[PDB]
Amino acid sequence: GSVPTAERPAAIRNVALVGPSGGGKTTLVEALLVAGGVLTRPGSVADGSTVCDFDEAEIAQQRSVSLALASLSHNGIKVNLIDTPGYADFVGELRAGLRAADCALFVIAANETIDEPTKTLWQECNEVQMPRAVVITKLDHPRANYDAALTAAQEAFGDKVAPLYFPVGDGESCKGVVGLLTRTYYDYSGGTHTARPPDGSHDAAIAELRGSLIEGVIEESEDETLMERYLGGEEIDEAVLIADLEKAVARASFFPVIPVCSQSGVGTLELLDIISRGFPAPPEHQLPEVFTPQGAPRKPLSCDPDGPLLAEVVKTTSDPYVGRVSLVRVFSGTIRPDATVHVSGHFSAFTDTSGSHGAAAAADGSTHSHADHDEDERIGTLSFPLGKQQRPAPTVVAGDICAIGRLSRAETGDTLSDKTDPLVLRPWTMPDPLLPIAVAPRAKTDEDKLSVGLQRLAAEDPTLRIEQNPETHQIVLWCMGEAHAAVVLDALSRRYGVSVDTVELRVPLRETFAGKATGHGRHVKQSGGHGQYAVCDIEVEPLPEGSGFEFVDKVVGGAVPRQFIPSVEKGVRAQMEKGVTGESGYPVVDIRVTLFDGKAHSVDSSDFAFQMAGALALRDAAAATKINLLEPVDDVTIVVPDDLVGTIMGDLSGRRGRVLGTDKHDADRTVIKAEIPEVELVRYAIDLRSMSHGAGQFRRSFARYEPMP
Amino acid sequence: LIKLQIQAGQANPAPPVGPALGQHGVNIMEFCKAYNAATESQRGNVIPVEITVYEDRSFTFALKTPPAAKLLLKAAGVQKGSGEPHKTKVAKVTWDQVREIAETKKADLNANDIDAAAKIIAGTARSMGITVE
Ligand SMILES: Nc1nc2c(ncn2[C@@H]2O[C@H](COP(=O)(O)OP(=O)(O)NP(=O)(O)O)[C@@H](O)[C@H]2O)c(=O)[nH]1
Repeated sequence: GSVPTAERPAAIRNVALVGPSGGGKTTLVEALLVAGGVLTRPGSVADGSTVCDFDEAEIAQQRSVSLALASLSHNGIKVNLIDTPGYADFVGELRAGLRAADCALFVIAANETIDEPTKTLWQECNEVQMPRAVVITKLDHPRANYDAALTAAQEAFGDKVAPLYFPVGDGESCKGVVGLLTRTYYDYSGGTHTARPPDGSHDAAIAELRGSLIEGVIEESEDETLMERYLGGEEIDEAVLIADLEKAVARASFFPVIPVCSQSGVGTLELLDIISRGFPAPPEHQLPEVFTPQGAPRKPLSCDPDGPLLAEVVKTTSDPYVGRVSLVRVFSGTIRPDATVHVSGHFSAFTDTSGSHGAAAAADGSTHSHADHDEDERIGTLSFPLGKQQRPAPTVVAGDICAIGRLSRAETGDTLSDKTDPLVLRPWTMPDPLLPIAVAPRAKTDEDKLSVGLQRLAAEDPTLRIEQNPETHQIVLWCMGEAHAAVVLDALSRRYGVSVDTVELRVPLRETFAGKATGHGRHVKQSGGHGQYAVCDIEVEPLPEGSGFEFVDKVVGGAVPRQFIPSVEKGVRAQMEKGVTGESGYPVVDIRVTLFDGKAHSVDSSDFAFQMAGALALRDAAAATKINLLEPVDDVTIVVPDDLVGTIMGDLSGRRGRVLGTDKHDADRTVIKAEIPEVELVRYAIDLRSMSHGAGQFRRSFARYEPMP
Repeated sequence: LIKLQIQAGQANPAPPVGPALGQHGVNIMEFCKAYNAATESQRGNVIPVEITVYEDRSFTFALKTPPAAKLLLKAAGVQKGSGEPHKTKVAKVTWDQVREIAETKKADLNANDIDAAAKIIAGTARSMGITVE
């Protein structure tokens, strides 16, 4: 159909659809687009004809793995649908979609109840005070009980959840719904949407539903006399109730329930009407706090095309022919083609908190550690995403989302604004991946481009963390889970031509002397030039942890020439650095070396010879005693339900974990604080999601180093 | 229908009571504030508290007398009990403190007379390896 174009931010809606993995979100989006006229017939995820599930990975996994955007205009109101994956491994994409949205939509099926991942998704949506609306789908399923799921929703997320539309079906294929506020029964039995008054088969239940909905809304209505009036017998006007419901939903105070038949197309039209009326506008939505480049807080801009230019890229995609396709979320100002705009790369200062080992701020890619970058780029032709097709856009007003190609250095999450007024929207919450994945490149040609490919990968996916080990010299990919790790590996192996092989993550270790010992170092070599002769008799004794390297001089009579003692010290330091345990010795710290005697030659004494003699003496002293191996430990804070406390505690008991305390996270979850050695945490996430029906959520942070038990 | 031992002036510890009271259908904040007020009125010793629950999630807390273990420990002047009772003796207790604790336990126990409670406290100190004189 026609390209949905909006000229005022009020007429634009940006709602992110969320839910469980495979909740039929893609089918719902296809049905809505067909109802919008863009698509002639509804696509099917199984057939792969859907607009949303167009990427290779989505069809390969037969489930949403990456988020997509669709644009629709209905009743003169444009809606920017944001379908997001429903699996925990892709939580960061869902959060990014939430940030770029002014509302949250939950697509759930009546035949299955609310799972714990859906509850955590509701919590995540709640902790931005986002408005949430409940959409029941898959009503064609035989086991689809709208009443049971509705109840569960009403009981779980407080009394603020009350249904808004009452379906009337046969229990197999819902033929239509009853409008509770409008007292109108919508019918689709003949294949046409017909709105007619209910015949009275549900009139008592309908009246009950209106009463409950009115009492719930009217409380949230500012008119406290409305409650009296309704309880006094006065019939509150339908338009007034509608407006009060719209305001309350814009206040993120109510969570209505609307049943939808994605397959049959039942309820799509009313659903679009509810999106266009009851949903908050970006002007109504509490726009995110906009910050100045230098960290000084700035007053948030009103959502208007005439205001100061303010936009934000929220997705980065790589295409072999088109190039980078960056989706830009605009909040204030107007974007016009060929204009030069300022690219604020997250200004990492706002994202430098925590980050564990990787200290991830934005776009990682250690050669690009932190983003914090500023650059002004001239944009090309504005476009809107329609699958792989890009509908050209004349101008981009505030409050809308657009796709821009050929962007050289634009990245996901970057704040776009006028170059004269650089701005910085508050960045989204980035989940920290805690599944390290060490890999090894197949060739140095791949390795050289590995930095560029990983930088671009983190530009596309801000949730992936990449850390290159400085001690073990291993490149390690931190991922959310099995699916996310697979996606990270595949995209690196294809989009950038970097052939890598996953290798074992090496946990850094430290070495120190376990006792006092002495070493005799001799370096005699008779080559074709000057002979070499240097002997050092050093004494190494243990030091308290963190004492570092101390040198004590006890040379008597100057047997070691005093010009070569610093060479002995340098050799000792180098030998500590190179390790003292075999061919794979870890750095030696917190030791003291006491050179008390030695031998030298009048002609064959050299600084290098004394360096070698000191290194060999240190090696002999290390071989003259035991060496302490120090392994690191990371504190782990876990949120798990109280019913599984014992299983996780016993699992940590088999994982040598030291329990620190069990803190009540809430009425049903307990925060568990414990420090676990990093070796035990290599596969902790996968086993935990097992030990928890996925409910297992934890964070880790390096604590200190301890010797191996 | 549970019973725990908790510090007088402290409320909401995570290991001992939190999850213990969470799965018994007991509101925790009201219990903590009332118990804190009562044990600040007492202000002297850590106390055992018995929780009785009803079908309407109503909770009733019963505060007993200070434990014989803690009372004997504070009356004898020591902090921790003997690791080898009846072999290593760490403290000495006279009959006056024994009779004070006996009156307290008479307020607590089913003993008909003070002497029975005194004998009970003497046995408690025997489990503590503390001489009663
Ligand atoms: N009965 C029924 N099945 C549906 C419906 N929509 C999708 N399905 C089925 O559910 C599976 C995919 O659903 P869904 O998870 O929503 O697909 P997705 O959108 O790609 N994943 P996600 O929901 O996480 O975004 C397929 O087997 C598909 O046939 C629906 O409306 N009714």
